[PDB]
Amino acid sequence: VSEAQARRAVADIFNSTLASSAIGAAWELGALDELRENGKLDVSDFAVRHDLHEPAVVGMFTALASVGIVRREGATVVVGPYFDEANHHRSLFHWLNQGSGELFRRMPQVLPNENRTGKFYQRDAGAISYACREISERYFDPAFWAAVDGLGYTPTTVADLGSGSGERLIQIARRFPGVRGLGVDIADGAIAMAEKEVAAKGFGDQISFVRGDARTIDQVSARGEFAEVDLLTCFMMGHDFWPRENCVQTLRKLRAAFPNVRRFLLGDATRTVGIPDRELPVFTLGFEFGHDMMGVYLPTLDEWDGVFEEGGWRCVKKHAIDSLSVSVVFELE
Amino acid sequence: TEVSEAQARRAVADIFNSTLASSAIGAAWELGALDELRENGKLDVSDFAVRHDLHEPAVVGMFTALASVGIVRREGATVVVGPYFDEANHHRSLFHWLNQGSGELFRRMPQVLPNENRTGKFYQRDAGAISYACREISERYFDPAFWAAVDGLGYTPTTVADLGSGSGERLIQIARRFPGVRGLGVDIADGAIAMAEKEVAAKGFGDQISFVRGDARTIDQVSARGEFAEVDLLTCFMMGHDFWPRENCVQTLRKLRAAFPNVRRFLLGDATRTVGIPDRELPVFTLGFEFGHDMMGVYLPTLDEWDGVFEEGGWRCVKKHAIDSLSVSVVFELE
Ligand SMILES: Nc1ncnc2c1ncn2[C@@H]1O[C@H](CSCC[C@H](N)C(=O)O)[C@@H](O)[C@H]1O
Ligand SMILES: Nc1ncnc2c1ncn2[C@@H]1O[C@H](CSCC[C@H](N)C(=O)O)[C@@H](O)[C@H]1O
Ligand SMILES: C[C@@H](C(=O)C(=O)O)c1ccccc1
Ligand SMILES: C[C@@H](C(=O)C(=O)O)c1ccccc1
Ligand SMILES: O=C(O)[C@H](O)Cc1ccccc1
Ligand SMILES: O=C(O)[C@H](O)Cc1ccccc1
Ligand SMILES: [Ca+2]
Ligand SMILES: [Ca+2]
Ligand SMILES: [Ca+2]
Ligand SMILES: [Ca+2]
Ligand SMILES: [Ca+2]
Ligand SMILES: [Fe+3]
Ligand SMILES: [Fe+3]
Repeated sequence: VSEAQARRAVADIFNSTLASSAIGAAWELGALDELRENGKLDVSDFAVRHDLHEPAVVGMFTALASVGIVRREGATVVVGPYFDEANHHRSLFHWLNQGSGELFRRMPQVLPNENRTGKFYQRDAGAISYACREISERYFDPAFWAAVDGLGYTPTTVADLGSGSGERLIQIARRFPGVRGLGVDIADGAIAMAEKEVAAKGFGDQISFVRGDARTIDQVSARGEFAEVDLLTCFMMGHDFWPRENCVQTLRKLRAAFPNVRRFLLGDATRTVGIPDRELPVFTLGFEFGHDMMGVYLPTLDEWDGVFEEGGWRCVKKHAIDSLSVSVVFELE
Repeated sequence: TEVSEAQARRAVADIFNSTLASSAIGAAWELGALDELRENGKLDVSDFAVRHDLHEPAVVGMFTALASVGIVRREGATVVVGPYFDEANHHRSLFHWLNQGSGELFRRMPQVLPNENRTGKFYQRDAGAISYACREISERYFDPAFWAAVDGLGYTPTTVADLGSGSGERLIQIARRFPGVRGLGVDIADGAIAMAEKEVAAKGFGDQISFVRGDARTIDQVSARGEFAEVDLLTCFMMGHDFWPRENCVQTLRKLRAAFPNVRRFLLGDATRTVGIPDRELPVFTLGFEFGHDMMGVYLPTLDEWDGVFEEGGWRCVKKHAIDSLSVSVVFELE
């Protein structure tokens, strides 16, 4: 209410922007892990160990300090009041900023209808793939590995739709050493990352990747390899199949393109309903706003339940995900 | 713990949403939303989206982002001003500068910090966007101090040079107040030059004002040397820090002195590096200004550092003006 209160709050919003960006960068540059492990670090030492521009490192930590993630004491950076929560959700900040920053930055050019043709926004596919690797482990894994443990069979060939970093295929190969893996992704930067990772991790002879549009799966260049697939996975792009009639038809095409698939594991975030503006939790606003900016439909959880049957699949189990807006894993059959 | 974990949970959610609101402040400024709201206190969302032909779902998101931190409130079909509207709107150009102008620098922090990457063109910002924001930053924060100094020149300028001319608006405004004055803007960015050419055309000053892409740090290789001898007022707003470190600044200032022999008054306005502000009491702008320039490798002097440079640079400081609410910003009157 007061003029002093408004001044602080606006300063906080301004500083939050820099802290937000610094969260994913601090994660990526290794500082969050060190803070988590030791509770404190020495800025100069850190900058020297990691060969970083020290004046910028000071600002990074200052940014974090400005909103209570961290607390500076002389030459020392110490864990702050909000560190565990921020560190828990760090990959969502990375997704927001390092991954998706160019979308949100260009709001004034992306909103006007006359600009909304062809490629009217840009994001960093590799940075998204990187963040999503942790989003997956942090939020979706317990459900994913529960679904994998409940398969009732040992997969031999697995296909992953919107494969990103390729980590899901690697993980399935670590679990089922005989398995062959095929990832489909529409993004060059994703394919590039994934091929690097399977090479580096020793899986190049077991896992391959094709650039293609899972929405039009029957057009994809790897047609002949789909007949041997007996496990299908799709995480964090289901909403891209929408709106509803498109999703139904894509699901029918997947059923037919993948005739030997027994189980199809599908994980995604969904659109929320009725959350107060002042009570929006982490991620939700960015997820929803980002996709509305991109002109991409986001179904609610309710809308998903309705499409599987017409899509030619039976939903056998459904898992709630903790604290990633409203997210879900479906086990389909 | 229970109500404490709830607190940390809402704090971190507020940081995330603030990122979105922050970007929306500049965007809503640019799209005309902030000005409508200041003028009427209220607007109809669908009617706004139609009048400006904007994608309505995205418009709703934009206003949702601003409401999520208290800048506006959504009621039915309507958006109204929130508790923090006046303050955020007051500083709207600073948010635009942070996001629309400089967002690409801050986004690439994990690639900018490593020393191995810090050569050549290791970051990118939006010069045009910066020029646009700076036009309001000048008018809203620097103008009172600027026009007081212009008032006190003791003369009518005949040719003015503006170092880091950006949008061209200072030169335009001096030309409004001093009819038939001549003007020359130097800027190192074509995005500023482009905006400035467009603005002087449109306001019918192409007659009297010209622009050249050059580096004011090395004024003798600025290739509009022909006009310099005639210049009798020098101005330089929001780029003095670029002259540093100290040795470079001393040399540039001396060069300015000799490059512009007929200059009487040199009005120098800039933000400076602060010292000792506690991390949780940083006012708006300060952190972005300092962190940004540290990321770019650009020296930021304190107010004292400037005070100690002028005599060696060939200049006498005769008057200093404090600026309200732009970190620690100042205008020096030099002679
Ligand atoms: N129509 C489409 N066809 C194929 N891939 C798509 C697609 N739309 C989006 N994608 C990809 O889906 C990915 C979403 S991010 C999820 C990455 C990965 N599944 C993981 O769980 O970590 C991105 O890499 C994006 O490029
Ligand atoms: N070495 C250099 N030489 C010339 N211009 C420079 C420069 N370094 C930065 N600039 C310019 O200085 C400007 C600072 S922004 C301020 C613009 C304008 N003076 C105003 O009052 O609104 C930018 O347009 C930037 O491109
Ligand atoms: C990858 C991201 C997403 O949909 C996008 O970047 O377009 C996403 C999906 C689901 C949960 C978290 C992030
Ligand atoms: C334009 C900006 C700046 O230095 C920059 O973008 O590099 C600035 C300088 C001084 C006051 C406000 C903004
Ligand atoms: O309707 C649902 O909730 C999901 O589509 C999957 C499911 C359906 C029935 C029983 C269990 C799971
Ligand atoms: O030294 C200073 O503080 C200013 O740089 C200029 C100034 C000097 C003396 C009297 C007034 C102004
Ligand atoms: Ca990008
Ligand atoms: Ca096996
Ligand atoms: Ca295709
Ligand atoms: Ca109304
Ligand atoms: Ca002093
Ligand atoms: Fe998406
Ligand atoms: Fe600068």
